Amino acid sequence: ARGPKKHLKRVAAPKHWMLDKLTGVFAPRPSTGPHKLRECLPLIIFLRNRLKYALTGDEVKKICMQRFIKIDGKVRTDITYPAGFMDVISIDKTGENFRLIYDTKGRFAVHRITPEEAKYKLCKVRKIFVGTKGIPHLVTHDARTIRYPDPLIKVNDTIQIDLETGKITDFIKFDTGNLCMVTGGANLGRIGVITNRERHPGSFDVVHVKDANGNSFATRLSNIFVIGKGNKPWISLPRGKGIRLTIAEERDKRLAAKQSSG
Amino acid sequence: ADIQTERAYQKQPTIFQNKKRVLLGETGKEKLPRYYKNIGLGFKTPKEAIEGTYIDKKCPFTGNVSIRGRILSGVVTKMKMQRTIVIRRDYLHYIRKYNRFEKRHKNMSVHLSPCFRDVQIGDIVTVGECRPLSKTVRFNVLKVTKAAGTK
Amino acid sequence: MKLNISFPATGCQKLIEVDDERKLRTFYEKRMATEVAADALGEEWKGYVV
Amino acid sequence: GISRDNWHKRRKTGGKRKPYHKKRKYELGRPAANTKIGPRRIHTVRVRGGNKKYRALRLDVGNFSWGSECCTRKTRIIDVVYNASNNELVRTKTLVKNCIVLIDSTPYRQWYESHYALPLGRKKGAKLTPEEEEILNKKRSKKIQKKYDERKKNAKISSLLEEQFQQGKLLACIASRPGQCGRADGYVLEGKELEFYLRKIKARK
RNA sequence: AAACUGCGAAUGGCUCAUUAAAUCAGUUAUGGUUCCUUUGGUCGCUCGUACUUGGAUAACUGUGGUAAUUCU
RNA sequence: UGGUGACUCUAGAUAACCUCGGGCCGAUCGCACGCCGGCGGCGACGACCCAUUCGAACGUCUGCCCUAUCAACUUUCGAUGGUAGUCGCCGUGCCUACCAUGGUGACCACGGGUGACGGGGAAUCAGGGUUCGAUUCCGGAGAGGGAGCCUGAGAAACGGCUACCACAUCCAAGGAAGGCAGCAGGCGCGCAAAUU
RNA sequence: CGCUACUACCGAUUGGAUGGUUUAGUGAGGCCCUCGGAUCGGCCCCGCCGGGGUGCCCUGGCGGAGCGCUGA
Repeated sequence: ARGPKKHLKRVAAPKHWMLDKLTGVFAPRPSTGPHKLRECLPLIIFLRNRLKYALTGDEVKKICMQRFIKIDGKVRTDITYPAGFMDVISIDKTGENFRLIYDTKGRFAVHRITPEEAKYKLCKVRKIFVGTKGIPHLVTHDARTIRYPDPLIKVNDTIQIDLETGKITDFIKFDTGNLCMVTGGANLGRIGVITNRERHPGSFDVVHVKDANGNSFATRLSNIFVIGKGNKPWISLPRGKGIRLTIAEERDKRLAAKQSSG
Repeated sequence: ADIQTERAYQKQPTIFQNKKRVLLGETGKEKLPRYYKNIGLGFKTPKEAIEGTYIDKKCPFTGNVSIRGRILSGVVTKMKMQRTIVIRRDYLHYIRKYNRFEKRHKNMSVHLSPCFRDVQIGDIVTVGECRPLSKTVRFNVLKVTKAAGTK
Repeated sequence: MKLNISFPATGCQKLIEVDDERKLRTFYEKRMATEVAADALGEEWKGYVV
Repeated sequence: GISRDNWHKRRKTGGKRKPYHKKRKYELGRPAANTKIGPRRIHTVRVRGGNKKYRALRLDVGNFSWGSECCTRKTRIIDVVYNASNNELVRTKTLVKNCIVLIDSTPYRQWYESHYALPLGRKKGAKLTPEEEEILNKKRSKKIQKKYDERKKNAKISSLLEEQFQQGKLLACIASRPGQCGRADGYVLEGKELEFYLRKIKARK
């Protein structure tokens, strides 16, 4: 193909969007933005498929062009805007705020947060570099650049950005005993305490994470996102607290819920 | 030995060898610093690389090549080019219908720096992947282990 | 050969039909943007240069 | 057009590789910038990504550096005397990277004499004209003459560079690619490199 | 409206002729490159008519040529 | 200063250079607005550069059908490597000059065939397997056949251009115009496939 | 060894056709380079009360009938 592609097929779209195989040939190709194509959630998917606020893409367009949706405190009118991990979606007309946080099944949840929690977010620092008269710069997972970071912040750490100002307020080091989410791979959406890190020079480091329920798993270092200091998260967790139940336990819980409900 | 066997001057590009000399600047010795680097992954710089005089811009230790990617091993089978050898990687390929294996091999033209003297046919070489160095060379000899029979 | 003659000082123009080659052996073999006296077209054209 | 692909090349086994697609634009090549010596003529080339390459076609001036003295000056390029790649490049006098050239030593000698009190060269052994003794001797104070004398002791030049300065031209190596960046920059040959290239130039005659 | 300007027209759609380590799949690399756009940062950091500079050219008016064109 | 397993990285210092076809450092636009005149909100647009967002490109490792009634191939005019360069967005025999005589092969090289685009996958199948995959997803290629380009971030683009080869349209013979392997539709081909 | 029919070979001679590959000669058309300079401007300059030398007299657009320089 010559030049960039501009379409995304319905069946070739990311699976975690949970799209049909009969409601059209195309899936909304997310715009270029702070998050990768396969790791984002387009605004049209969130407003139409998730929140049911629209029944068509035209209604999503109307909602977005009335300037009602803020992403990280800034109004976005792009219906294919790539919203991703740790982002904040504010709808002041209905007075709600959501955070984009993975379920244990690896899918972005509809996780409502308080209006005072929507004033900040967490960003994993992807790199730190000194430029142009020795000014340190930091690049996070939102592709946002922060000048003059704390000289203690290193790669793989987490920083709490104030959305109003864009400045760093606090940070969590990447160390054992710290809480972390998994943002990719088979264990995507799981939360647990870092127990170990195997360094593999010239290759991918492997980080071992222990669940709150004693379960253990491993991921690549790029798939780890430090959520809180110690075992206390700095953000509100979804319904499941990052505990991946086996299929049997999920079936048992569903049967208990059926018994209690009908 | 004369390291100037080419139509152009051979030098390490990062070493300034004609800094000004005066009575205080020369006391019985001219001095010539040697550029060498420690490649990663635990490979140690051979002594001849540090204290040698050869000029090789494809040498992993004193040249301009970055070792990144696959780190493979092979057996030296031909040493008949200049600063390049042919090694042979022997493996077994699994045929599933018969549940059996078949011997296969692949030749690899790899760059050998002048820092590895006394390399023989049958020697085992650990090579590291680098950028394309010629039409066929993509690996640089990082380590040499002599074949069993050293006495 | 017709002549599309334009006076720019008043922005006017007119298509003259000249069929007498005697009236035309003053533009021939001359390239574009070459200033030629128009006296060979008629008595009224005396003094004109185009 | 001019193609830099590999599928026209034979396989490393000697096998012949058939073409599976027609030439692509990103595989192109361009005619060489045979940078001759002459009045400055540079053509700008639009390259992939929209960037510009400066295809220099004629040059007579370059930013050459005297490394030992750390003296970089803009200097006229007189000649090209040695080329390690092809001898025909000297015959046609083509500026390329790593070609040995004769440049004009005047700015280097001016800085050389402004950092005064070296051994005598052409300062008083080849030319005795006025209008330059007020930059060689002047009327200096105690501090200024003391500083110049402190320069004097560590102020010497290799005999090869000395006769080059005497002859008015210096041997230099072009360290930039004039056909890409449009500049014939480089450095003055010194040390063992100068001896090497002098011997190579001698062996060509 | 027209026209100048900006952007897209390199996506999509069709087909399987070529193509036998080629393509392709898994894996890995670019510390060997380019990258419109989006997003974030940078954007008085330069010691040397400005309370806004110049020439055109379309659209339009008018005269036309060719049997003929989205010619001019 | 900071970073990597590893820089000839990043940042810093110095001496100079800085492309006629010449690099950025805003002579642009809307809405709401109030003093002797000053100040100023929120935008739109635009421009270097740094950030791999979408990519693309080029490499590593392993894997592909039949054939020996194909056993030696490459090396002239690059074949394998070395040195310097040219070109290129960059690594590179990519292309030159010089040098060395290399490189592949019975573990099947080289050549020939394929009614061969590759894969996800399909049919059948006790366990093994056999056959298929033009075909809606991913990747590649092409737009009658070749070739060469312009513009552009991105094309060697064909619902772009230029030429040649084949075919072919209109003409007042001077000239002009073309490309359905897009959707329909027609002819032809056929055992074989739909609505202008 | 005679009848009859279809394949296949060597094919007497090469009338046969969308054919490919090639030494040598020629070679359209782009691209690049070295030239060329139709033409179009801008400065200096003979100029005209719609022109700072103020007993108004003369920058800037021109009305300012050289090609000398210079740019495209």
